[PDB]
Amino acid sequence: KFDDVCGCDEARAELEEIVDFLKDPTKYESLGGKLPKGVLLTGPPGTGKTLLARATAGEAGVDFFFMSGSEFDEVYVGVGAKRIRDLFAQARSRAPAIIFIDQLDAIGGKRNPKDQAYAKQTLNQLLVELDGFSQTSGIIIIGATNFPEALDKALTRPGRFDKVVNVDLPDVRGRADILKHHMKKITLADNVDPTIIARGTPGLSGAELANLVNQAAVYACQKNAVSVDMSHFEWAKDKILMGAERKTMVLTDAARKATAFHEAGHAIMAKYTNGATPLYKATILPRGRALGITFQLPEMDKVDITKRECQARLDVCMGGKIAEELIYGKDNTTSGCGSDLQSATGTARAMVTQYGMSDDVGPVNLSEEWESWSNKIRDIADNEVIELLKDSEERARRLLTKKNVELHRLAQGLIEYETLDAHEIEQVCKGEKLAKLKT
Amino acid sequence: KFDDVCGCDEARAELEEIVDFLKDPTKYESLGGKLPKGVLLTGPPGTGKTLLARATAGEAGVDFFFMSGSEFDEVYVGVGAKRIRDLFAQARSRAPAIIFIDQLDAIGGKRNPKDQAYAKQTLNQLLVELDGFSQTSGIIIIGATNFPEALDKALTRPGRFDKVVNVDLPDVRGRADILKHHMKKITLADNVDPTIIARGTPGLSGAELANLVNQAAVYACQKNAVSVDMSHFEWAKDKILMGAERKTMVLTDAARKATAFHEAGHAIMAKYTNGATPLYKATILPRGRALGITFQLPEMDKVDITKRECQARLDVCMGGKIAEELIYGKDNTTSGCGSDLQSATGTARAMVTQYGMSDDVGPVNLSEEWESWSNKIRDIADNEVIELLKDSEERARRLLTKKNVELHRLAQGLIEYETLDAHEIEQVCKGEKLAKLKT
Ligand SMILES: Nc1ncnc2c1ncn2[C@@H]1O[C@H](COP(=O)(O)OP(=O)(O)O)[C@@H](O)[C@H]1O
Ligand SMILES: [Zn+2]
Repeated sequence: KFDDVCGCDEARAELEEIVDFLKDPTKYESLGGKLPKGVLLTGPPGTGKTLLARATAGEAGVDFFFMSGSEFDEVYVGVGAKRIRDLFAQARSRAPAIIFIDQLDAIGGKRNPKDQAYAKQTLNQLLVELDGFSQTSGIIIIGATNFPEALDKALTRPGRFDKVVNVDLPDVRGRADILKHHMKKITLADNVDPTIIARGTPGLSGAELANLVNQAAVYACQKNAVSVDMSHFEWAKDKILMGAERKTMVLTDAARKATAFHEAGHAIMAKYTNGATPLYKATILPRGRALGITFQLPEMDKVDITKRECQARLDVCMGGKIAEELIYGKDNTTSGCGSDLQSATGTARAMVTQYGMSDDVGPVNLSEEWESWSNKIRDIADNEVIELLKDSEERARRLLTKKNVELHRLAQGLIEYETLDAHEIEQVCKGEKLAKLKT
Repeated sequence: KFDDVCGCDEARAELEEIVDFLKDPTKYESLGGKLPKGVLLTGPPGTGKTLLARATAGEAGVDFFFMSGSEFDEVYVGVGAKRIRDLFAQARSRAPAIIFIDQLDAIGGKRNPKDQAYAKQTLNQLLVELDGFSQTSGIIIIGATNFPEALDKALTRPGRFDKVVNVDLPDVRGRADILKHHMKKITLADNVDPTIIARGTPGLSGAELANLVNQAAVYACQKNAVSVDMSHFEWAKDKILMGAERKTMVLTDAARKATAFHEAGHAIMAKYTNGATPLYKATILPRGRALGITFQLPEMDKVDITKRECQARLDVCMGGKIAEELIYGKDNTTSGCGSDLQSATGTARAMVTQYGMSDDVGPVNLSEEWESWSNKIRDIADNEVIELLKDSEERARRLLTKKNVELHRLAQGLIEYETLDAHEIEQVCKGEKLAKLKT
């Protein structure tokens, strides 16, 4: 039923109206209303699509005729047409039913005539027998593929598959309810907040959330612990998101204090800056890819970005370079800070070449045809991007020149404890002992 | 049947002439006439061109052979031409047949001589099939294209495509006929004036009218209504014009307020400016693919806007950003105003280059061949595009400083009601009650 699927409500709604056709056809038939023969399920791969068709067919009283397309590439065909007419003939025997077809690209496709001959024979067997039934009091074919490009053109004609619905990647409460639905099978520990890790994986599927819960339950289960707390879930989250953990790295103390001032710079002026996304777990662990990460947890839309949040994240992307300038002098800035620079540059161009956030260019969209404009407007636009980043590093220079005490406290706090929460960062910046085993 | 194509009386008269030629040759072949070897239908998408072809074919008793131009994959070298040789090869075995080629402008384009080997093998095979060495008898080719000016000189030669029937977009007395025809298929309508919906929807085509009617019938089915009344036609009409409504997930007083100020800006600019098209509705709901939308709609159908209308468009597309800066200050202008600047950019740039509405540039067309022109002229042109947009936002600011009370009124009532047609806005702007229910 519609309880088993989690998230994806904008597809579930049109599925309950088409199922409102499905359990009572004669009402929609008596007035002259018509609805398409078969609907098309698209979207990213593996977002709970077969569970939408099984959920519709399961909550209604109907039969669910499942068949895959890729299984027609297992053998030479000509017989696949015969099992298709077996399938639709059996569907006309059991008149309240729906017919789900998985990976429709393998039935269709645009191929060489040596195999487009009989592949076209099974294909237009499907095309003929999509026409060999009256729509009245009949059956609705549901077809699903994640590649709308690979589908055959003649199969997508009016008189055939018409209404196209999208099954996309879920939002924050969608991932919260998917994560809860997979939490309903393992042994949890305490107040395990699903919404603190629901946001935290921005734009990822549902099956990978099953990998998150599954690998986290494995990792708790080999430690011979009691249950699965928050540490296991954020452990497997920080494995699937970035990468594994290097327990074999032997590194000096100058490097540890250098990256300590880098992460302390990002953490401080990510913390004290007007408008930023609030602070979260900062570390200096080499988590696979990077060496020291600051985490940040927002919960709004990106449409609610503004000029204050854009200048806020431009000030977040200068704390490392300005921290390493103000501590170690000028001629000792490293190169990894330059990686942070590219994120800054991206945001800066969106403040000039898409929005109206620059009073010297004018209100325009310079982004969709950049090559069309001449050189003078690109000089004014690129110049405004340059003074935007210079003003960002000037504000970062002063707000880290007047917060030096928290920079050293949070710095050697990251040297001694090497993992801090925002509550714990607040305890470090006040000069307070924080009741935790050091490392 | 020719009755099924309601609207397009004169073009249908033209094809009726050909069917009359087929049904008794001797009346027309008595002075030396012959069948036109080719007829080319022109007109925008979905105006009923294949409908006419199936009218002649299915009405005159000859085999109809469909083939689409946007179906030729062009992944390999040989197929495409092989499809044409097979298609014509099978059509000659059914001598009085008809061959319909849809979207010629996808395969038959300009034969640029500097195309290496394989771009124009299909077009050459087509040319040799239409008017080649061995003659064809009793075959009629009907080619439906949207851009007659894009086809090449060789394919539109008198001898391959004899006539050029123009099926243009329907007018009000035509739309009344289409609506009458498709409403006729419904068995039940209580009291509905087709000229109401016909005068209400300028610019729509035959297909959008057909699914207007069908969506109204289905919508009457869902609500378990007894009939098909005018409110249903209004729901389906607003659906097709403004976009499919989406169930309101969530909102806050802040987001809802800011949005109400945005569409309040577009709506006030739409009303009080001069030259703008009339106003239809303002909405605070998430309709279609946008957060609220103020839809304008002309009373009469115009072929081309003058300078005052387009300057009116430039002034209307600044109400969002200017309203949000008057209310929420400069530093809070969101990034949802990107589409406004995209559209306004398009309008101004088509004003300067194509339409020839600027004096320091001159009476010259710079749109096509944009690469060839030098950098001097591009500098002047882009200078006047940007100057024109800056001036537009100047006017929108200076007007929305004069309409604070109307702005806050319409925004507040728009919060309270979530939807408003132009009359209700006219009442709300003067502080009057609307006689309906809050929220
Ligand atoms: N003159 C007309 N009379 C009746 N229906 C029309 C007319 N023109 C377009 N339509 C409608 O448009 C829809 C699409 O028809 P089609 O022939 O596929 O469009 P096109 O030939 O422009 O691609 C049909 O449902 C048809 O009812
Ligand atoms: Zn807008």
